[PDB]
Amino acid sequence: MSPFPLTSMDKAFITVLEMTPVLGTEIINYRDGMGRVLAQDVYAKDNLPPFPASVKDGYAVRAADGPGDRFIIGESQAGEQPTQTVMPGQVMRVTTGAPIPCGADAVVQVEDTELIRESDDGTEELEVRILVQARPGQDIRPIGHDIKRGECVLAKGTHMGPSEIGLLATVGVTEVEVNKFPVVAVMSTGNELLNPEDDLLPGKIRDSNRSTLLATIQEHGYPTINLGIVGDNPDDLLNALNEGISRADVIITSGGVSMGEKDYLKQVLDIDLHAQIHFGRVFMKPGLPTTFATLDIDGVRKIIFALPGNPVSAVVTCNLFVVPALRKMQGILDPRPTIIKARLSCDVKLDPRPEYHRCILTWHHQEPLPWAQSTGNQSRLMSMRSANGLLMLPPKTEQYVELHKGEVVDVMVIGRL
Amino acid sequence: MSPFPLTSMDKAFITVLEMTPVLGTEIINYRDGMGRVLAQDVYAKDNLPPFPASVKDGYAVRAADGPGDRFIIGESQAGEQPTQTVMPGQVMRVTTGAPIPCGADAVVQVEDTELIRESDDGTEELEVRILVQARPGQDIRPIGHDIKRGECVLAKGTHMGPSEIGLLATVGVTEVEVNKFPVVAVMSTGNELLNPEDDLLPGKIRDSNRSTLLATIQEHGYPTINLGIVGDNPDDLLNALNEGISRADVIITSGGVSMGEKDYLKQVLDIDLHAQIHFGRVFMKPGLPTTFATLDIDGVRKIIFALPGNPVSAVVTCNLFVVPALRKMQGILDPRPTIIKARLSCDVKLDPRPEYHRCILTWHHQEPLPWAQSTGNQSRLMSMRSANGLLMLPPKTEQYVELHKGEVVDVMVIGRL
Repeated sequence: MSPFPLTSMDKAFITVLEMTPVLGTEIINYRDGMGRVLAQDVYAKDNLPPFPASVKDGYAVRAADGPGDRFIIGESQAGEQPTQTVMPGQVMRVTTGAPIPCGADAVVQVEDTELIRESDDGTEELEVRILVQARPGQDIRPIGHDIKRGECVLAKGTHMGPSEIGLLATVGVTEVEVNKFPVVAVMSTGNELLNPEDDLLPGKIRDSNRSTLLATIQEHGYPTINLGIVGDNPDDLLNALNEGISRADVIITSGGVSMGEKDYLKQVLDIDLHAQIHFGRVFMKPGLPTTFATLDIDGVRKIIFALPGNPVSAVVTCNLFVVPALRKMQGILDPRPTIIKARLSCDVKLDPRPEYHRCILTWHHQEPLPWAQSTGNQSRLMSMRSANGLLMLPPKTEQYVELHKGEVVDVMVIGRL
Repeated sequence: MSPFPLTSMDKAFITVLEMTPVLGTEIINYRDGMGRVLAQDVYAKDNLPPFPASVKDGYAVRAADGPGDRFIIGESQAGEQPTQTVMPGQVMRVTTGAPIPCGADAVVQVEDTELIRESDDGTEELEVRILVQARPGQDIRPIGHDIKRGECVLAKGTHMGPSEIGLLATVGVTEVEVNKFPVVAVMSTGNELLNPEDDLLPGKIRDSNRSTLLATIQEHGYPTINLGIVGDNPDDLLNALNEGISRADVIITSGGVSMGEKDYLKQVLDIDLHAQIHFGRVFMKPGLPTTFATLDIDGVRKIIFALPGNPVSAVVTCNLFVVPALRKMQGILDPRPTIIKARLSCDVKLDPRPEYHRCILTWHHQEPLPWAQSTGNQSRLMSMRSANGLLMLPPKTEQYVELHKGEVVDVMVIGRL
């Protein structure tokens, strides 16, 4: 209760995912579907193609006519239903995607033909030599070849990207049920903090955590609310938390959670807000004082992350705990982060705690594993790259105390790549 | 000119990057910086910390006093400049981040002390035993330890993520010069096309390419304009292109670029728009009829991608050619896509052309390389995942005609992971 027990990193992570709710559903326009999870199955109400369609530029023929010289009776062009029937000894010009006319049963691509006659002005083809024996149905997509009416084309639980949006467009299902996205409120606490826009005053520094955290959350596509800087005292913290609860599904605070003139926050969460603190310390480096609470009001579960004030600790813990919770809330069935294998670019000393650090992942020519280079430790160009990984290093053992350059380690992906 | 020469995939890609311009600059608020590239160096105008700051909860001491019993004359708390001077035999309580008072030269963490006396109500500490010999300056961050006034903290060319936004906040540089993002207009052409919202009519299908392409571009954070469906005829195409040129930096069309009742588009680009077509066919699968043009109007270079109408071809070529061009336009110095190594989940037949296909990348327990599974080829859960990779398979040779399950191949990353 104070000091809260040290919670293992594995227990803390499982606890967050177990206790975090899945948000309810809403209907959206399909164009707004990026990153959403479907909460319904989606069915085709038409065939694709809905008419027999040519695969090629060429001619719709009767296969039974075989090769030979044919009169061209017209053309079938994309977008128009032909009105003519192809009779023996005749063909119709077709383009890719055009409907196959009545009377024809195959398409012969233009490369397997030679033109015999055209109009005097050259605009219309009149007679063509078909050089091959068409196979029945060749170069035609029959009705429903790609999608059948009544086919389920997307399952509930699908996490949508551009191709899924395109598939919704294809089948004309322009309104879909999806899980809501979490609204995430972020505040900072500490009497030393000024806004980024402020000149410094004695004893003060600028608040960076709000900005870093909001940007991290925005990067993942979730709506955010900036609740500003809150004074480190019980009344102001309670008011800010109540605003967060009212306005958002998730409240993130940073600061006020180490031991000292600080645990107003853990105290306010418990005694004033009546929230359930599930852990208040985690055996990790950085991130020791990380706190996770839930609050149930009238059948709704709010989640509260009280992150360390240290700016590095705040951003590491946001990636380890907050992002997976948000993924679960927005309906992603397996909300775990992507963890990949990479080679260390430098030796690193291990701690009794599992340790985490921002890094850059780079592939080197034809080498199969990427290299991971911890940020902050210098070339010019590499010192400029934005972090796309979080090194996840194991606790030291009486055996292994140090990992060396080249050795394969776990890296959580936190940026593109 | 028609048929345009087959351009190699390598030549086509280099051509796009060589001919694509870098957009000009603008000043933005730092909160809007995600994914932007800085067009200025950024300097600190203050020190961090700007005062000597305690690293620990404990006491500010005189090291020369050594261990022993000390009167506590007050407390230094985060955010307030202390007014008292610590004299021999005295200490001041400090919290993490608090300023070190005059007269003290070290901090002793609370764990290396024992309290002797406190006020009758327990609220104020009065006397403490210092159990250790402090080293001079111990557990103090001196002025400028982390950032010095006048230090360049971010270089021009930096592609910003959340930590860079936080660093801007730290140093109070809330307005920054960055490259503009490209505005990308997308249209579809073809007489067979209906809008997603439409019921089918004879001879028609719904347009999916606009949706897929717009979503792909939006995923990368660039503003878009939907120019709708354009009839496959010279006048309407010219008008739509002119609108695109007026409204956007990049125009993407799909359809009207194969050979037949189609190359109104390549013809309109050349004769009516007076654009320079750099290639009109690419030796690739899919994507043969992919066309890239530039148009210089009054010192401004517009870029035009005329992508194939086939919906699969359109999305593959968007990822190979369009996204890297957009990355260059928004100022990214090395706009190449991230290509990783992965193991094939299935045998695949090679083509005389290099071939590309959407896939899913998955890591398997402790195996170092991810597995790549081509989409569309079926488990239930895997058939549901959204594509995060594009398989990049080599042309066949008289030697190698087939690649087998397990073999290591190139995959372009196109989704998170």
